[PDB]
Amino acid sequence: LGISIKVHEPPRKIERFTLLQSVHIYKKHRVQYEMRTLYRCLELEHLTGSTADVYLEYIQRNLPEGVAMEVTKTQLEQLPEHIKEPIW
Amino acid sequence: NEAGFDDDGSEFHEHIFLEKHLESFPKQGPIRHFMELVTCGLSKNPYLSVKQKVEHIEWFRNYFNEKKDILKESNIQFN
Amino acid sequence: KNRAARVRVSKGDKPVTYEEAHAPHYIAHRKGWLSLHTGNLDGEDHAAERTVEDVFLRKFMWGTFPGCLADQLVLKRRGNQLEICAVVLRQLSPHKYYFLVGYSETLLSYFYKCPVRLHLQTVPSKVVYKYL
Amino acid sequence: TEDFIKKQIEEFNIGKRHLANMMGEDPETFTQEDIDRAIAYLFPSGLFEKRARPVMKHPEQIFPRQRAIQWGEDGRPFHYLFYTGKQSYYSLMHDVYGMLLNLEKHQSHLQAKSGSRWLIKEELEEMLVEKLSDLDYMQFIRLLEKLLTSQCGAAEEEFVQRFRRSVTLESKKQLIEPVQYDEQGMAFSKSEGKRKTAKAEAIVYKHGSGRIKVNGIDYQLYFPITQDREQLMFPFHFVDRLGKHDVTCTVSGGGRSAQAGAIRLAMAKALCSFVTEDEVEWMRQAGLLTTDPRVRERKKPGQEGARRKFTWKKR
Amino acid sequence: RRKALPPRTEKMAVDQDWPSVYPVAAPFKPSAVPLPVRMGYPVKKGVPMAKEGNLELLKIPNFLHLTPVAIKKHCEALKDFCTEWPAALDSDEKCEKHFPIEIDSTDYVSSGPSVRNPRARVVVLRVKLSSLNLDDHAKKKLIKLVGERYCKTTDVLTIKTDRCPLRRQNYDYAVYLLTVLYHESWNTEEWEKSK
Amino acid sequence: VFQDDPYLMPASSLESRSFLLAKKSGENVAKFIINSYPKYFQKDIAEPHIPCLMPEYFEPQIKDISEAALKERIELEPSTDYHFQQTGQSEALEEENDETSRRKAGTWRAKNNAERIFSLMPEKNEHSYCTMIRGMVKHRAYEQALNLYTELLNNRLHADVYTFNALIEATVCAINEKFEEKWSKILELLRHMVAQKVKPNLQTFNTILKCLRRFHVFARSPALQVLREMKAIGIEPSLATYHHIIRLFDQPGDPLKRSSFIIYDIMNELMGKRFSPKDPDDDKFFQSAMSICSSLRDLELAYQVHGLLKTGDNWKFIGPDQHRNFYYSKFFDLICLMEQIDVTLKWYEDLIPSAYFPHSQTMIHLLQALDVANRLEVIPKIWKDSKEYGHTFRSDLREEILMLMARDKHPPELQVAFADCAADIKSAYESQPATSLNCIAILFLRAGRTQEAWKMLGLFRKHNKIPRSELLNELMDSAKVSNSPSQAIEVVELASAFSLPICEGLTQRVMSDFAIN
Amino acid sequence: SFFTKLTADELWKGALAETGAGAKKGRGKRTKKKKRKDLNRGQIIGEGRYGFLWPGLNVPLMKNGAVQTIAQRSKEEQEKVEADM
Amino acid sequence: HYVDWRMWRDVKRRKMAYEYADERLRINSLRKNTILPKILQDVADEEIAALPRDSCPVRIRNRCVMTSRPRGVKRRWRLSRIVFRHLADHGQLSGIQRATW
Amino acid sequence: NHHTYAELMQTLRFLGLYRDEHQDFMDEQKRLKKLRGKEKPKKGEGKRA
DNA sequence: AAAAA
RNA sequence: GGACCUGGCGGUGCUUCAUAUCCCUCUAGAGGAGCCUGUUCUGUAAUCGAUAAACCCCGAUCAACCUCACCACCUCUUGCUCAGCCUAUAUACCGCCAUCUUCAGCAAACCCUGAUGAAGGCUACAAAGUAAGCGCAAGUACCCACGUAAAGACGUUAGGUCAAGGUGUAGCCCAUGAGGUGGCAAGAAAUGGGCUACAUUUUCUACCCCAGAAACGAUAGCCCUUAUGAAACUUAAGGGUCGAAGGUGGAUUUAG
Ligand SMILES: [Mg+2]
Ligand SMILES: [Mg+2]
Ligand SMILES: [Mg+2]
Ligand SMILES: [Mg+2]
Ligand SMILES: [Mg+2]
Ligand SMILES: [Mg+2]
Repeated sequence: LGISIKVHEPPRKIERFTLLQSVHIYKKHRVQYEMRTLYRCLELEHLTGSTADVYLEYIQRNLPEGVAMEVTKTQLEQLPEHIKEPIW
Repeated sequence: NEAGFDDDGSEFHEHIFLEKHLESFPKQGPIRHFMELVTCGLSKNPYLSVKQKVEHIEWFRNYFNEKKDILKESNIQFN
Repeated sequence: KNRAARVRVSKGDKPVTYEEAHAPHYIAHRKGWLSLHTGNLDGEDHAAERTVEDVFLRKFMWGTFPGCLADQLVLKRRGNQLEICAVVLRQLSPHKYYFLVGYSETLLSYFYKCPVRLHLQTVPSKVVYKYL
Repeated sequence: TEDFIKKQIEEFNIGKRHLANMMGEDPETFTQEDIDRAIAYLFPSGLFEKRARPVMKHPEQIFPRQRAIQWGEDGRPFHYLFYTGKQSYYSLMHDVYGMLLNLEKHQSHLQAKSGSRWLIKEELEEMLVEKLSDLDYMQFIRLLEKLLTSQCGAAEEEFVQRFRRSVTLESKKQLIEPVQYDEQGMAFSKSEGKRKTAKAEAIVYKHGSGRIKVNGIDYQLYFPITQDREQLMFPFHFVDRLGKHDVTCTVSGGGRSAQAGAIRLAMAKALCSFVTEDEVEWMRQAGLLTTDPRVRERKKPGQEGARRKFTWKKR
Repeated sequence: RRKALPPRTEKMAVDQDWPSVYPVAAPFKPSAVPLPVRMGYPVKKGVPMAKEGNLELLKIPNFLHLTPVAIKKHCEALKDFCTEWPAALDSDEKCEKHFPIEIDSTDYVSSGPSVRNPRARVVVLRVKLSSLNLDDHAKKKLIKLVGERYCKTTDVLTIKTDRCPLRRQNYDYAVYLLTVLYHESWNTEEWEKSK
Repeated sequence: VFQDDPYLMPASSLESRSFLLAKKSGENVAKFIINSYPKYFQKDIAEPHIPCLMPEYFEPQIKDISEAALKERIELEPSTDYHFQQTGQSEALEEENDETSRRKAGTWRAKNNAERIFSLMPEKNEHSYCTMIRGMVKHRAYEQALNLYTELLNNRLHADVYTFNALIEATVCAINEKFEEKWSKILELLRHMVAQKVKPNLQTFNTILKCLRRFHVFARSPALQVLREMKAIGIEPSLATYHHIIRLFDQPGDPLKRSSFIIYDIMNELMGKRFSPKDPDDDKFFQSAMSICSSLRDLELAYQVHGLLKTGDNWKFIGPDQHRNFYYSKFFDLICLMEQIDVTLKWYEDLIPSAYFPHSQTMIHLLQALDVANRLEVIPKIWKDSKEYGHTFRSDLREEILMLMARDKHPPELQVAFADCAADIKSAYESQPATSLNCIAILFLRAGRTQEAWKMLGLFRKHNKIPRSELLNELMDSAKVSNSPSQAIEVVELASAFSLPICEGLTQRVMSDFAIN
Repeated sequence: SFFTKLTADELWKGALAETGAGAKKGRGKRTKKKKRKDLNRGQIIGEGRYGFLWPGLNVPLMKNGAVQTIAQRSKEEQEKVEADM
Repeated sequence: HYVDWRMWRDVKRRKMAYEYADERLRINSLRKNTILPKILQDVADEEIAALPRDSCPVRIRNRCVMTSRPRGVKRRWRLSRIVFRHLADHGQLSGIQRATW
Repeated sequence: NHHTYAELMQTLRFLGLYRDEHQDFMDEQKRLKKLRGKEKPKKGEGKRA
C-alpha cells in the first residue's frame, strides 16, 4: 500500500508464582505455573487519517482471539486560537 | 472507548470549574477550606459524573446547614 | 504417586483419545488449551467473569446433550464472538441436531448478550487414539 | 494396507497440486521445501514439541515401513535363511563371512604366487528394519575391525564403506577480528562479552600508552579493588603487551567482579586482531578465549536455598 | 436413522478460488480442505491423527483465509477510501517546524462484550517549546511554574492530563492550561520583584 | 444458512425445509421460554446495549386509565378484554391500533365491534369506512363495502384507496362473464379520484389486475391497462399485476406468445434493474417469465431473468421453496435442451449442486441430454438424488438410466455405464418389478461380465416373467459358444413355464445347442 | 457450592467405591456389594415431566406437509407416561 | 438450591455495603480532618456506631464462587488454590502452563 | 447473583431441557431411603412422637 | 458371589 | 509330622560400590540466651483433624469485627431456597498427594521344564523367549550436546484430607437448623522450627569500601505519634530516658 515500516521485538515478561499441591501437610511439594506474554509492536509512519482508519479496519477484521491490540495514534496540530499574542 | 458512555454529553468547564456551585458558603474560613478540598477531590475524579458531584455538594451543604448550633458555638459564623 | 487428569492404565480395553491420554505437564508441549482469550494475560481485567461464563457454558453443553460430546469444548473469545467447536456423534436424526443447534445458539445469544454461531463436527463413533 | 498407502500418496499429490495452484505458483516448480514453508506459514502451530508440528512430507516417511511377506501362496519362504527370526542380519553375516573367506583365499594365492565412524545399533535397525540386540552388534563391529586389519581391494573397500557414515567437523579454531577503519582509525577493533549478566564492549587501541579508560574516566576510580586490576593485567601480561595499548571499555550492569570479568573477556576477544593465531591458541588452551557459564541456578521449592534444604529431623 | 454423504474433498475441482471457500476465519472444518495435514505427537510404532477428529487442528487457529491474491484484492479495493500523503511533510524536520504539537492516544482491547476500559483516558500532550514565541522572563516564569514536567534536553513539554472519562474534554482542558500558562508568562505580579 | 459438515449437508429440498422448520421452531420455543420467565434475562453485561436483546411485553400497564389502558391491552383473550374494558370505562376506540387489531385477531365479531363503536362514537368516518371495507373484503360483503364507500364519500373527506381497492376486489372476485363492468368500474374510480384531487395507488391497480385475471381466460388487456396506468402515475408499477397478466396470457396464448412476450417486457420495465420493494409478489413474475422462456426455448427472457435474479439484488429470484425448485428445474431443462453439454454441465453445477436435488421430468431431461452428448458416468449420484427427493419416480429414473446401456453392445472403456446400471439395479432391488428386472438383466448381459449377467438372469427369472426375445437369443448364443447348454435349457424352461410367446423356437434352439454344441 | 455437579460416571465411581484398598486384601465380605444400573436409557431427547410437545424432538416435524403448532400436554397424558415409566 | 450459609451472609453483607456506601464515605470524610471541632467528629462516630452491622466493607471476605472457601483464595479469578490448579490441569485457562523453566 | 443461575438450572431440569444427573441421583437415593423404611417425618412430628 | 420407519 | 516353592529377615559368607556419604576431614547450623509460632496441661461454659522415618510459623497465602465449624443469654418454626445438617464415620469413595522410589522392572496372549505340585525358564565360542502398554532412556524450557527444571507405574502405610469441593451409613428437620450481645487468644511447668548476638574479620560521621574515631548489639517492659479500620486489647513503623542473659553451646543432628 505504501507505508514503509520496520521490525522489532520488545523484551518479554514471564510471571511465575508458587502454590500448594495438596490440601493438608504437604508444603515440601510445590507446583508452580508460568505466564508467557510476548510483545510484538510495529511502527506505522507517514499515514493520513483515512489510510490509518483503513489499516485499523483491516487489522481488526482479521484480528485473532489469542492476541491483543494497543492503538497509540499521534495526531498533528498547528496552533490553537490563543497562543500567538492573546490578552485573556 | 466512548461509544455509549459520553457523560451525558458534557464538556470540561462542567468538570473543572466548579465555583458556580458554591453560593451558601463564606469566603475565608475553615468551612470554605473544606469546601475547596472536597471540590478539588471531586474535580480529579474521572469515575463519577457531574450530577453526583452536585448531589454530594448539596448534601454536604444541607448537612452543614442542619447542625448550626455547633457552628455557632465554634466561635465563628456560618454563611 | 501424583496422578492428575490422566487416565489410569489397567489392562487393554479402555479406548482413550488424545485429550484424556496426556498429562498437564505436556499442555504447552504435546497438547494445548481448550479455550483461548486475552483475559489471562498480565495487565488485563475481566477474567473471573469469563471463567465463570466458560464453566457455565461447559456445564450447560454437557447437561443438555446426554453423551453427545465425544471429547470437550473448544471456545474462542474474539472480541464479541463465542464460537463453539464441539463434536456430535452420528447416532440421532439430523433434524433434531439442527433443532438443538438453533436452540443453543438462540439461548446463548440471548443470555450472554453476544452473537454466537455453532460449528459441529460429525464423528461416526467415539474418539480414540490409543488403548491405554 | 498397501491400498491405504496408495490413497495417502494420491491425497498428498492432490494436496500439493491444490497448494501450488492456490499459491499462484507452478505444480512442477513446487519443491518439498516450498511445501514445508507453506505448511509452516498457513498453520501457525503454537507448541514447543517439534513432533507436534504440522508434518505432511513424503507418505513413506510418516507411515512405518510394512514388512513384506517372505512366503507366497505355496507357503515356501523366499530367502534361504528364514526359519530363524533374524533373516537379514544372519544373511549379512553369511555374506561378510564369505567375503572374509574370499579375501583369505586371495591373500593365500598372492603369497603363494609371489575421518569417519562406523554404524550404531539404532542406525542398523532403522536401515535393515529389523530389531537386534547389543552382543550381535559388538560381534559385527569386531568382525569389521578384523576385516579392516587384513588386506582388501577396491571392491571390499567400497563394500565396507557402504556400511560407514561420516563424522562432523572438528575445527574449533578462533576467529580473527577484521581491522576496521572508521575516519582515520588504524589499529581499531571492537568485540563483545557476557559473564553473569554483564555486557561489556572493549575497543583495542595499539597506538596508545598504558592505561584503560572506563566510561570516560580511568579504571582506578571505577575499580578501587586490587582484584579488578589483577584481572585486567592478566591478559596484558599473558600477551606481553603491558604499557603499549591504551584501550577503552564501556560496561553496564553487574557487580565489580562480574563487570571485571566481562571487560577481561571482551579485551581478550578484541586482542585477536593484531597477533598471530598461535598466541590466541595458547590463550584459549590456558583459560582466556572462552565463556564462563556460571549463572546463578534457580531456587527449588520446599528447600532453604538452591541446594540447601531444611533441617530434616529423623527422630 | 443412519445415512452417509461424501465430503467436499472429492467433490470440488482444482482450478477453484480459495477465499470463496473460506471467507471468514472458520475454525478449520475437515471437509472443504483437501489438505491431509497431520499434527500431533505419534507413538514409537504407529500413525498419528490426520485431519478428522484432530483436536490440535481445531484448537490452533488456522490461517487459510488470508490468500495472497485475496489480500491483494482487498488492498486494491480499499484504495477509494485512502488519502495521499503530501510531499511537504516527508521529512521529520519540516513536520516538526510546521506541526510541533503531538497528541497521543490510548486505545486498548478487552476480551468479551465489555467495551469500557479504565486505562483509555490518558492523553499526554507533547508540544515542542522551540518554536513558540517565548522571550526571557516569560520563558523563565513558565519553566518555574511547570517545574519537572519539562525536559531540559529534547525541550518537549510533557504534561499528563487525565481528569475526565472522555478524551476530547481532556484535550480541551490541556489547551486551556497551556493558554493560561502563556497568558501568565506575560504578566507581572506584585511579589515578582522580591524574587 | 445450515452447517458445513459433510454428514449434515442438505441432499434435497425436503432436508432443507426440515432443517429450516426445526430452526424456526427452536427460535420460537426459545422466545416462548424467555417470555415465560422474564426475570432470568435482564442482567446485562454488554456495553453498546443491543436493542434486539429485550423480550416483548403483553400485559397491560395501566389500570385506572381508559384509552391508554385499552391501547396497552390491544397493542402490547386480549382483544375481547380490551374491548370490555373500553366499554366499561367509557373509552372511545380510535381507528388505529383497535379496529385493525380486532379484524386481524377476530369475521362477524370485528364487524359487530366496528358497528358498536360507530353507533356509540362518531369521530372519523373515512378511516372507519376504510377499516370496515378492509375487514369485509376478507368476509365476502359487497353491500357493507358499498355503504362504507358512500359514507366516506358523503362525509366530506377524501376517500382512502384501500377501501376502493377492497370494493373493486369484492366486485370483480365472483364475476360471471364481466367484460365492460371492469372498465366501467375503473372509469368510475378514475373520475372519483380526479374529483377528489388524488392519484391512484399501485396496490389498488395490482389488486384490480389480479381480480380481472382471476376471472376470464383471455382478460390480459385490463391487467395490462391497469399496469400501464400504475406505471404512468410517477413511480414503478407493482410486480403482482405483471405476474397476474403473465399468468392470464399464458393460459390463452397457446398458439402465439405475443401476449406473453409483452407481459415479460412490461414486467422487466417495471422491475428489472434495481429490486424496488413495492409489491407483494415480486418473484412470481420472474418465475412465470422463466417458465415461458423454458417452454418456448427463448434465450433473451432466460438471460434477463438470470440477470435480474440474484446478480444485482436477490429479492425477486426466489419467493419460496417449491417455486424456486420449479424455476431451477426449468432453467436446467432449458440449458440442457438449448445449448450443447457445457451449458448443461454449468447449470447442473450451479443449480443441482447449489440448491437441492431434482424432480422427475427435469432428471429425465438431464439424462436424455447426457445420453445424447455421451455423458454416462455420473448416473448413480443422479439416481440416488432422485430416489432421496422422491420415492415414486425412482424406479422410472433407474429404468431410464439403465436403458441407455441395456441396448448397446460391449465396448472397451464403457465400464461407467455398467457401474451405473448395477447401482440402479441395486437401488431398485433394495427399495421396496418385472420390467426393471428384465432391464437389469439386459444391461448385465450387454456389459461384459459373465457371473454378474448370470446372477441378474437368475434374479429376473424368479419375478414371474422371462426375458425378451433378444435377451433369450443372446443367452442361447453365449451358452452354445461355451460348451454348456445349461443356460439355454434354463431359459427355454423359464419361457415355457411362464407362458411366453417364444416356445417352439426356444426349444429348437436348446435342442440345437445340446446336439451340435 | 453450586458448581460441583460433575459427570455421572464420576458420581457412580464415588458411590460404588470399586477402586479402594478393601478389594485387594479381602477386608470386605462378598455379600456386601452394590450393583450399578443405567439411568440414562429410556429417555428421549427432550423428555420433560410437564408435557411440552416438541416439533423437532418429540412429535414428528413435517405432518403431511405441514407444521405442528407448539402446544402442551395436559394431565391425563402426563399421568399415563408416568405410569408407563 | 444452595447448601451453605456463610456464603449467603457474605453476599448479603456485600450487597448491604454496596447500598450503604455514600453515608459511610461522608462519615469517613468528616472523620479524618484536623480542622473542624471535635463535637462533629464525635457525633459522626456515634451515628456510624449506631448503624446495624452486616453493612460494612470491612466484613468483606474474599472467598471462592465455586467452593466458598474462607482462607486461601486468589483475588484475580476469584477462586481458591485447588480449583485453580484443577481447571489449569484440565485445560480451560489459556496460557497458564505448568512451570518448567 | 447465583440464585438466578440456580433457579434457571432448576426450571430447566423441571421442564426436561437440562439433564442433571446429580439431582437425579439424589432423588433416586432419597426414594430408596424412603422405601427402605426411614423417610422424612411430617411437619411437627418426631421428637414428641 | 444375561443383555432410538 | 515328613517333603517342596515365594517373600521378609540373618549382629549370614565372598566380590564391587556409597561423591555430602564414613571417618581419617572441609564449610555453615540446632541442642547454651531472648522473642514469635505449633503439641499437651492449669481454673473456666468455651473449638476439630494431624501428633515416628512420610507432622509443625501444620489445614491458614491472617485467631481484633464476617473470617469463631466453641460456649452462655434472648427468639423462630416452609422454620429460608421444591430443601437441608459445620452431627458422627477416609474402617465406603471420587478428587488433590506423601517416604519407600536419590530406582529398573510391572508386565495382555503362547511354548518348554518340575512324570501336567506349590513354581521356574539365566549362559552370543550361547543349554528356551519373541513379545501391546506402562517405567528410564527417548523429549520440552533455561546458557546447547553439561547441568537444572519438569516427569517417575504396578503396590506398602485400613497413610493426610468426609473442615479444597461433591458423594455412602445412623439420628434430627417445633432440631444438632437459623436471627442478635458477650466471652474463650492468660501462664504453675514439659516441647519442634525461625529470627537476633557471642569482637577487633565489630560499629559511628559522612563515603557504596586510600580518611578520621569508639579498647559488639538489642528481646521484652513505660509513654506518645503516624497510615487504615465502627472500637487499638499483639499486627506496621517512628520518637523520648531506662533496658535482661550472653567473651562461641556437652551426650544428641542436618545441608553443601
Ligand atoms: Mg510426585
Ligand atoms: Mg452449628
Ligand atoms: Mg479414618
Ligand atoms: Mg522428578
Ligand atoms: Mg525424561
Ligand atoms: Mg488422620
